[PDB]
Formats: sequence, structure tokens, C-alpha cells
Amino acid sequence: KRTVGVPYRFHVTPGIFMNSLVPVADNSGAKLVRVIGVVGHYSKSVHRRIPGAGVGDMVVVVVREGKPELRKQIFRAIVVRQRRPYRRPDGTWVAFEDNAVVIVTPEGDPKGSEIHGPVAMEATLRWPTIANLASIVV
Amino acid sequence: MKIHKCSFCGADIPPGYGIMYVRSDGTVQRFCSRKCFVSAVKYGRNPRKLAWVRKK
Amino acid sequence: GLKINRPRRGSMGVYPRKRAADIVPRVRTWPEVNLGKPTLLGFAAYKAGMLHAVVVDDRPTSPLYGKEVVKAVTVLDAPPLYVAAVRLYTLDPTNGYKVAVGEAWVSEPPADLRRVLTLPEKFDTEKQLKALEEYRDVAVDVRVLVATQPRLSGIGKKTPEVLEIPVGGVPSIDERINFAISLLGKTVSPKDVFTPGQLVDVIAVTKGKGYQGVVKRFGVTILPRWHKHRKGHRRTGTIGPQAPALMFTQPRPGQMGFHQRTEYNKRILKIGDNGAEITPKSGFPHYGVIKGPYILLQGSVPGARKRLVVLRYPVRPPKKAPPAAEPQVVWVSSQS
RNA sequence: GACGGGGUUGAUGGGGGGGCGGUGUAACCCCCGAGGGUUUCCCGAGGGGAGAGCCGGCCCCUCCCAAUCGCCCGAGCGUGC
RNA sequence: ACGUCGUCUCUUCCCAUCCUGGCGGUGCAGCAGCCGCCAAGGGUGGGGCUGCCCGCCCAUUAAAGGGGAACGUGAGAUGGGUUCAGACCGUCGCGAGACAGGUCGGUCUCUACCUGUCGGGGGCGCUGGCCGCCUGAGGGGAAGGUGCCCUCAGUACGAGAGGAACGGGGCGCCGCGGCCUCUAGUGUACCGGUUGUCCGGCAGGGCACUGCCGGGCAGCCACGCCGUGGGGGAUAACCGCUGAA
RNA sequence: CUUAAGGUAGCCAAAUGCCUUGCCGGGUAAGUUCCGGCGUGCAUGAAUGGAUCAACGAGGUCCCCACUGUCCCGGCCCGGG
RNA sequence: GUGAAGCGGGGCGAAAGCCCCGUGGAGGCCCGAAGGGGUUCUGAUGUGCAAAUCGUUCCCAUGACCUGGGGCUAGGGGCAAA
Ligand SMILES: [Mg+2]
Ligand SMILES: [Mg+2]
Ligand SMILES: [Mg+2]
Ligand SMILES: [Mg+2]
Ligand SMILES: [Mg+2]
Ligand SMILES: [Mg+2]
Ligand SMILES: [Mg+2]
Ligand SMILES: [Mg+2]
Ligand SMILES: [Mg+2]
Ligand SMILES: [Mg+2]
Ligand SMILES: [Mg+2]
Ligand SMILES: [Mg+2]
Ligand SMILES: [Mg+2]
Ligand SMILES: [Mg+2]
Ligand SMILES: [Mg+2]
Ligand SMILES: [Mg+2]
Ligand SMILES: [Mg+2]
Ligand SMILES: [Mg+2]
Ligand SMILES: [Mg+2]
Ligand SMILES: [Mg+2]
Ligand SMILES: [Mg+2]
Ligand SMILES: [Mg+2]
Ligand SMILES: [Mg+2]
Ligand SMILES: [Mg+2]
Ligand SMILES: [Mg+2]
Ligand SMILES: [Mg+2]
Ligand SMILES: [Mg+2]
Ligand SMILES: [Mg+2]
Ligand SMILES: [Mg+2]
Ligand SMILES: [Mg+2]
Ligand SMILES: [Mg+2]
Ligand SMILES: [Zn+2]
Repeated sequence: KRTVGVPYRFHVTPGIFMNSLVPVADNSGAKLVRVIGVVGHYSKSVHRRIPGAGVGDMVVVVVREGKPELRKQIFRAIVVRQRRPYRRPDGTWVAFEDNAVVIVTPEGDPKGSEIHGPVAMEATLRWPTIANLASIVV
Repeated sequence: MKIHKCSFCGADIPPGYGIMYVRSDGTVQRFCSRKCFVSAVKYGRNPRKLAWVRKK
Repeated sequence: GLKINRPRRGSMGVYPRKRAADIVPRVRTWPEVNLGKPTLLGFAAYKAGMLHAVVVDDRPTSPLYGKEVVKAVTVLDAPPLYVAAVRLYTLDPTNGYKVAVGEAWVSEPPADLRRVLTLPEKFDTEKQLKALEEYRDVAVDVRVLVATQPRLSGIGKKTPEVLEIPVGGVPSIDERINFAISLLGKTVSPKDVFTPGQLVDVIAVTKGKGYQGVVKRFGVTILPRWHKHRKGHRRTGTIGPQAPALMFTQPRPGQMGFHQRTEYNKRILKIGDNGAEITPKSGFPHYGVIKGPYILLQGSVPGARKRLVVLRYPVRPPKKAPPAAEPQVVWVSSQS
């Protein structure tokens, strides 16, 4: 059975939303993607509210710039960096320079073989496969 | 209960204050206040050129 | 009905949202607790301000167990209470109403109490205790009338507050009545009522915000594409169908704020004795300084920065009991 | 409107002192200053040191000033079942 | 002379129930599915296309139910369509003209009298006046709703493939009620920088409607933090015990 | 037969195509609109002007980048009411 | 602001001819004040400032241009870039 992440997902302020343009942090071929959905129990919203995702969340993306074969296909990605500041459960406030996602399978397996740049711990702790490829964890 | 120093002004940051900022290359910085954070990042000021940093 | 489903804007459980009749909370429910000895079931203090403390998590199942977590805390300036009277209660046989059957007062009430009570020059406690004892067989509740001592707080005002606090902790009404009699004219410190680490309920009147619009009072949405709408945008479009007419569930502008609210299960972090250890070097903003005992609460409390807050034993406590040891507060933000 | 606190047995608002804080280093003084001219005791954007300066619809202390003088409301009685 | 479609905003009601609770049947092994019954407390969302309603589609989701309220709601909005006067096309007409065929443009008046609703005040009454503290007839409430992960367990079931449940632990999302310690926003209190001009220059200042730019206390505020439960009874659909006629 | 002749060059689901959200491509995750094609075109067509867009447009429409309080989702502030 | 015809110099050239720079100052030319007009917000107003206004955003702005005074055309008639 595949390695278990943490059973908890503390509240995070969402940084990316529907129709956001987010660069990719890996070498899977995609360069830029458009966010078109959020997956999981936290994805349900109310009237007029646009769903959002924070670090560690899984979203549905469409490849906009990248390899010609990969373009216009629908994938799943994990948010690993977020410009929107957010407060960890121990009261620590965090902010990154840039937004970024990692393209993964629906089960959480990364597409590319290497992740560029730093990765939020909440991404690493919820998805152990992402932890195995992240060189820097903050 | 580990006390960090501001990346801009050099002051000590008591727990529960300021933000920890991650640069795009993976370097982690801590800023005691929005004043230091906009000075270091948004405006790119030199801490040696500011009197209030030197006289801190 | 609606074109798109969504919950109603704001609660109707707080209808009517009128100004509270009293600036002091009037607690309706008091729990039945078994502490192995007689004790007051509550306490009253003044809200001083908020800080944040580094607290070591003590929940073994929590994902932050062992770690240090920053939590927002509320400081309550809690000078001791003065017991002035002991009131006995009984059940009315005709309807089952709880009715006061008499009371006994301390012989020499303090001079501050004369600012709110038309008292005689000298009470006679022995007759009143004697007359009270005839109702010992029909007594069902005993409460003490306490008066706050605001001169010992950071507010420094002189007019005190008076409220009944029941005696509990043991099932024996007879044993309860003796303990209440033993407190006449004495004082009760917060440590006598509570132990640090336990959960309490807080009841207080919230901060007044005056007359407010429907967008703030009920959380109704501003009209989308706001500039397009004639006659304003900080409003609901329609105020009802043709039938029924203007209902009581329609959001309207009115008083916001100054209401009595109750909040459950706030953990006591610390019950200190000297206020200098917790007061900031600048003083509490808009309050002052704490010189006597204080209570440290985890989280927020209703009311403004001088309101009198009532702490009681919880009525809806959680299933799993919180840990027996006192919580470890590593550091408070008012300290250096 | 109301509500709450104080009203001289008083710290209720102001003044003065202190605390904490915001900005960012005032005036004066000393050094440097690209280059020019009364050649070098002059002009000169500007830089450094010491000093910060200004300010607070916040907290403490202190009766120095003002919470005064005053103006009103208010039950009281009979009757029968 | 009752303002003509749709949409926005906001409130409530029905149940002929889409999910959430309970129960049964099955051509119900498990995973799933289909069918019926009780049940209206809560939920029922975000987008693309079209003026739409409707309908189709996209990625999610526990599910993304349907209806009534003067086809709820224009003295609340909007004005895309329809459905005035201008104009073009096709068709019809000798002609002026016509088309519920298409197309482009085309004034949305009113200081709220009464009632209602929401909040705020004054008086009288409460069997002489008053002060303080209580009770609780009744009234309001959704104050909560609902998901996910680990374990159970790769276990039960099964030829395999595949693949549960109860119970235990952890956390969210939506709603509600609070709060301002942190972070964010603002902050025409305040401090600094600087442009043009005027006050003879420096200093200090007026004006450029804070001249503009940067920071920013308090206060407010959310994008931040805190709280937000189980139980009892009688019951529905029904499942049983004893038990005669 | 025909009221004489029987729509040529062209152009099209057109501001002209009812059926019709026509059929095929492009564009979007998803396109009743739009663009390029196809044309026994209800009911296109030649000074009744056909085709035709260089320049010009307060003409009508579709798309891309930039930008943003349009919106997610509201908050604070200033002057006048 | 642009820079038509016309006019000078330079370079290349087998002659022809080509290229580059300058001068020149045309146009129902362009941007844009005054002036004229009247598009948007379907803004404000809508018992108005006003029985047609105001803000904002806009169009033209050397000409079929804007404007004063005087004059002519009159009702089944005038006048009409309609
Ligand atoms: Mg709220
Ligand atoms: Mg309008
Ligand atoms: Mg009418
Ligand atoms: Mg039924
Ligand atoms: Mg009608
Ligand atoms: Mg209607
Ligand atoms: Mg109307
Ligand atoms: Mg109406
Ligand atoms: Mg229209
Ligand atoms: Mg029409
Ligand atoms: Mg004809
Ligand atoms: Mg039209
Ligand atoms: Mg009105
Ligand atoms: Mg009125
Ligand atoms: Mg500013
Ligand atoms: Mg000067
Ligand atoms: Mg002047
Ligand atoms: Mg000015
Ligand atoms: Mg042909
Ligand atoms: Mg053509
Ligand atoms: Mg078309
Ligand atoms: Mg055709
Ligand atoms: Mg023809
Ligand atoms: Mg024609
Ligand atoms: Mg024809
Ligand atoms: Mg033609
Ligand atoms: Mg011109
Ligand atoms: Mg219009
Ligand atoms: Mg208008
Ligand atoms: Mg008006
Ligand atoms: Mg022009
Ligand atoms: Zn700093």
C-alpha cells in the first residue's frame, strides 16, 4: 500500500483560483497551466464564491504553454509555492516569491523527475512522493 | 521559542511576529515588520544606507 | 424559491438584535458539577486585553503535540469578589417556579455598596440566618450575592456590580448551604473557584457598534457591478414578496454590537496572583495596568476592553477531558 | 433619545513629568566633497560622526485648571366589594 | 391605466426526496447498481454557449431536486430580448406600405401620507412610592450542516480481478456567533522625500482640492484568530415478544 | 410549357437560409456567437449595381496581449448631502 | 506634426540611369487648446439650476469651417446634404 501522508489539512489562505496562470516547478514538459478545478473535500463553495487552493492542495490544470503534445491536455497538480501569505498552525507566517505547481497523477505521483526550487512542507507532508523529489523544503 | 534576527534591520524577532519570506532560489529570510519587508524586497533598499538601521 | 440555493444571510437565533437590557451579563444556566467539595460555580472579571503566548501543546493525539504553538490569549483583571448576602431558593408548588424564600446579609456592608443599594445602617445577620433556617427543608438552591471590587481593578471606578453566583460542587443542598453561610462578608479569589488548565464558559455583553447597515449587520452582499445600480448598492434589492408582507426574518438596518453572547469551552491557561508579571511595560491600551490577580484565557472573549465578564463551569464540555496537568505557558508577548 | 463612569471623602477631561510607540537622524559643530575661482580657509550637489528632531484621538504619576453655581420630579387621601 | 421577458438582490412556503438520517426488496458474493417506504432539519455549488427561460457541455461534488408566493420582488435595480418613431436586406404589394423573418439605433418619473418590518426613545399601569437581585408564561433559533485521511485491512467477500463495514484517532469546507494578539488592508492623526510657483535667499510655509511619493500608532476591519455537543422522551416507515379470537 | 426569357460573371446559412444550435475545419476545459470552407440559394446576383477593404470610422461584431475593486469579498478613509 | 510639386549638392556609374542627403511648404492632411458639435456612463437631475440642464467621456477644429449685422422665401404655402 502506498505511503501515507498526514491525515490533517489545516486551513490555508488560497493563493490560486479558477483561471489562474501558474508556472510549473518540474521538468514534465508543461511550462504554464490554467487552473480549472480543485479536488477534495475543501473544494466545495457557496453561491458566487470562486473555489481556491493553497499550498498542498490538488487542482485540475490545463497545459497552456509547454510541449506540443502536452498542450491543451487536462492534468492534476499540487500547489508547492504561494505568494499569498499564510499562517501555519504554530502561528508562523509564510510567503514565497512566486506561485508554482507540480504536475502529478490523480493518485499523487509526480509526472516529471525533478522539482525545481523550494517546496512548502504542507505539500511535502501530504504527498510523500513530492517529498522524495523536493530538494529544498520550507 | 527560538528567536530569529531580521534580515534587513538586524533586530531580534520575538515569537509570533513578522513573516518568514522564501526567495525564489530557496533562501529563507525573516523580517520583523512590513517596514523592513518592503524595504528589503519591494523597494530594494540598502540597510547600510538607512540611518535608522545603522543607529539601531 | 431562489434561483440558486444558498443559506440565509445571518442568524435568526439572535432575534431581536436589540441593545442588552443590562451592561452586566445575566447568566441563565448554571451547570451541575461534582468537584468533591462546595464551591462557587462561577467568577466575574474585567476584560483587560489580548496577547499571544507560546504554549506547549499537551494533547497527545494532536498533530502539534509536544511542539510550541503561538496562541492568542485574553487577559482578565480579576480582583477578589465580596460576598454580601446568601439567598435560598425553593420550588413553587403551584407551577414549579424557582422562588427566593429569603436572604441573609453581612452585618456591615461596605461603603461602595451604598452607591447602588438602599441598605439599612446595620443588618441583623443572626435573625436572618435564623429565619433562613426554617426553609432548609424546602431549599433547592443556594446562591451568594457577590459585589465586584472595582477599586482593585485597572478601571479604578467605585460603583460595584452585584450578581448572584450559585454554590455547587456537591449534591448535598445542606452541605451547600453551610458553605455559603461561611462565606458571608468574606472574599473569593479566582483560584478558589477555578483550577488552571480547565475549561470554562464565558458570558458577556459584546462591543457596541451602534446603528449599522444591512450589509454589515446581516452579511448581505453589495449589489454586483456596484456602479450600475441607481439609488445605491449597500442594500438588498427587494425587501420581500407581496405575501406575506414585511416579515421578521427580513434583514434590516438597526442596532449592532451591544448584545449578550455566550461562548463555550475556553481553556484557563494561567491564574496569576500579581498583575505586574503580565502587564505590558506600556500598559494595556485603553485599559491601564493589572495590580492584583489575573486570569489568562485561550482565545477571544465577547465585549469591550473594560466589560465585566462572567466565567462559569461549562454546560457543553467536550467528550474527552482536557489534560490534568497545568498548561505549560513558555512565554507571553507582554514580557520581554 | 437613551446607556455607562466620575463629580472634591475626587485622578472624570485638560496641563506638567515618566512609559511605550511612529517616522527617520533636525539646529549647531567637526571631517570629506567632483571640480572651479577671489589660487588654499572661498563656491559647491552631496557623504560620515555626535545629537536626533517632531509627534501620539495610548498607559502611569501629579490636584496646577476645570468637574461648580444651581433647577426640578416625588408616594402621603378616601370608597366600596 | 394592476408597468409587458429574463436576470440580479432578499425572505419565506410545498413535497410528488437529488444528497444527508431510518428501513425494506433485489436477477443484493464484495465493489457498485436498480426499485419501494418514512422523512422537508440542513445542503443542493463554480464555469463555457445563447437576451434569454429551457437545453447542451466542462472541471469538481455528498448531491450539484423540482415547484408556489399578482408567471414573489422595476414607488429596489438592470434593460440584453420583445414591443413606438430612423434605417438596411429578403420576400409580398401596381402603389403608399406589410412580415410573431433578420439586422443596426432608440428618455425606466415620484420629497413615503397610512400600514408593515427593523432598531431607538417618553409616559401611564402593575392596588401607597422606591432601590437591588431573581423567577419564567410564552416568543426566536439551523446554530449547526457536511466531507476527507489513517486504523480496521489488502482483512470479510471472491475463481480471480477486485474489494468493504462497525468501532477508534486526526483535520477540513459551508453556515452562525464573537475578537484585534499575529498577518493583511486602511489610517486627509503623525513623520519623512520631492516637483512648479509665491512669500527677497537659508529655515519655515500657502497653493496644485492630502500636489505627488514612502512609512505609519490607535481605531475599524478579514484576507487573520477563537467558539460552534451530545443526550433524553414519545414516535414515523417498520422490526420483534407474549398472545387469543 | 412559359407572363418575354430562364440567373451569366460572381457571392453566400451574408445586416439576405425557414428547416437551423445546417455539415466540415479553427478557436475554448467547455463556443446557439465569431472566422475559413461547402451550396438544386424557403427567398442571392449585376449602375434595381455584382465583386471588392487600401485610407478613413464616437459605425456593428469576434479574438489576443497589457491592465485592473468588474468580480472572488468585502474594508478603511476624504468632501457634500 | 507630416512634408506634395519644384530646386541644390554628394556617391555610383559604359551613357542611360540609380541611390542618399538637404531645401521647399501643398492638403475638404494629422494630434490638440479657443470655438463649434453632442457619443458614453443608459452618471447627476428628473415637484430640476433648467418645460432639455449639469459632470464625465468624446467628435471636428484651413474649411462643404464657426460667428455678428442687413436682406429674401409664408401656410396647401415656404424651406429641407431628406
Ligand atoms: Mg463573520
Ligand atoms: Mg441607471
Ligand atoms: Mg399605477
Ligand atoms: Mg412521501
Ligand atoms: Mg400585476
Ligand atoms: Mg411577477
Ligand atoms: Mg420601475
Ligand atoms: Mg413593486
Ligand atoms: Mg435594448
Ligand atoms: Mg422593433
Ligand atoms: Mg416587387
Ligand atoms: Mg436594438
Ligand atoms: Mg424614497
Ligand atoms: Mg418617516
Ligand atoms: Mg499612505
Ligand atoms: Mg527652503
Ligand atoms: Mg495664495
Ligand atoms: Mg491642499
Ligand atoms: Mg448560379
Ligand atoms: Mg462579399
Ligand atoms: Mg453574423
Ligand atoms: Mg445561401
Ligand atoms: Mg432574384
Ligand atoms: Mg439594391
Ligand atoms: Mg432583387
Ligand atoms: Mg456595388
Ligand atoms: Mg483637418
Ligand atoms: Mg441610451
Ligand atoms: Mg442619465
Ligand atoms: Mg431625485
Ligand atoms: Mg483634432
Ligand atoms: Zn526589521
